[PDB]
Amino acid sequence: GAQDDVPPYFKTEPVRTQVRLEGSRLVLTCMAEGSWPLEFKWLHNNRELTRFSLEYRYMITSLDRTHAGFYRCIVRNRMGALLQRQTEVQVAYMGSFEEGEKRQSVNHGEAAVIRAPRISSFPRPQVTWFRDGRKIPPSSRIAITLENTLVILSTVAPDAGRYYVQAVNDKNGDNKTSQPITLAVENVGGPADPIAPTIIIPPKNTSVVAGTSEVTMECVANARPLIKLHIVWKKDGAPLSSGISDYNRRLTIANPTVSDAGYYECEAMLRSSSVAPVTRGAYLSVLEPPQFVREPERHITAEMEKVVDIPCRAKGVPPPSITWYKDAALVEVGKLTRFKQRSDGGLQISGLLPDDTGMLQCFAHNAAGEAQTSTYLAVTS
Ligand SMILES: *[C@@H]1O[C@H](CO[C@@H]2O[C@@H](C)[C@@H](O)[C@@H](O)[C@@H]2O)[C@@H](O[C@@H]2O[C@H](CO)[C@@H](O)[C@H](O)[C@H]2NC(C)=O)[C@H](O)[C@H]1NC(C)=O
Ligand SMILES: *[C@@H]1O[C@H](CO)[C@@H](O)[C@H](O)[C@H]1NC(C)=O
Repeated sequence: GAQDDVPPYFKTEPVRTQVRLEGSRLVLTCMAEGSWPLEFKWLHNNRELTRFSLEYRYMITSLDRTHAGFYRCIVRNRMGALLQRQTEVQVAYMGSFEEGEKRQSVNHGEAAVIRAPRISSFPRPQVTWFRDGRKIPPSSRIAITLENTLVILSTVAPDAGRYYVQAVNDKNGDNKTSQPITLAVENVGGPADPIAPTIIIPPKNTSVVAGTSEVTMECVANARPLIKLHIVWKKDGAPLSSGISDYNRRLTIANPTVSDAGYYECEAMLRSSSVAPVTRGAYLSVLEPPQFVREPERHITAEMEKVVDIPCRAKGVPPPSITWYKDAALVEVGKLTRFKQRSDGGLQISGLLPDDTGMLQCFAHNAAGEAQTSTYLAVTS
């Protein structure tokens, strides 16, 4: 036949996540190819936003937090339709510190744990601790946790005054200062007797998606005298001699994969001492986004009234769920329908009608991501 019948496809897929500034102009794109004319239609959180249009771009003139969320387009032409992989638009912003001043106490020789003041913001801001206008960096006796929690180890009388933070939003440059947390050190000035080692900030069960550059476990401990305090990290019972930083309070695993998943434990102990060591540990879980193992031929031809199977096999951690679309419409695979979904993921269509012709598209989804693959089904006479 004289006319072109190249079905729609995506030249490129959109980013999974993108942070954009409040009030900026946002231009989402459907980078689709296929025989002309191609029409485009947009979804926001799976609710229709626009009607089919020749325009492949969706433009938001000024972006606010209401317009955040998931976007995906549907593209069609004479052949059929495809559903795009969605992108999450995240609107950067920052408010102001609203909690107000706080008062906190700690006993001599114990550690003061001061959570950082909460501020509404995206992304999470860069937090710096201050006291008396001077920055408070990590040291032998001062820890700062992955959550910007200040931990003052083996507190003494001078460790008392007003502590506050500075928050900087690296996307919009905003710079705000919190209300102080006032710290009191009590029962000051006894004999500086030794205090047995305790773990104040224990390892957290941690998840990370493969492809992430780094994952960190954290363990903050207290003892008196601090100079004798020693932190040892263990994987599978054997001490780790690499990847440790930040006064032994951190363990870094570079480019983690499932091989690095398992139980990591932290042991706090005192050198030249008879005191018992204390151990706390957690599980590192590594997720893998869906990857196709088998994708269908881009074209499948089957005879009318016959049966056809369309393969779709994907791997992932956790094992991904599989969803079928016919021209961007969810396929209903309930009984009393000609459509059955295989255990290996494949879609089986029986009693083929000529209307079954068109794009069949398969999504593999899990918490770590989504992948899509498709084929043109032609039902011949
Ligand atoms: C941290 O999580 C574990 C369980 O996590 C799962 O099991 C691991 C073996 C590993 O497969 C991880 O990737 C999993 O996500 C919690 O362990 C449970 O602890 C309770 C008692 O507290 C016990 O009765 C259950 O049997 C445990 N469950 C399992 C599956 O082992 C552990 O408590 C978590 N630690 C936290 C939240 O601090
Ligand atoms: C935030 O503002 C204060 C006051 O102008 C300034 O001293 C500080 O350096 C700023 N922080 C950053 C990260 O720019």
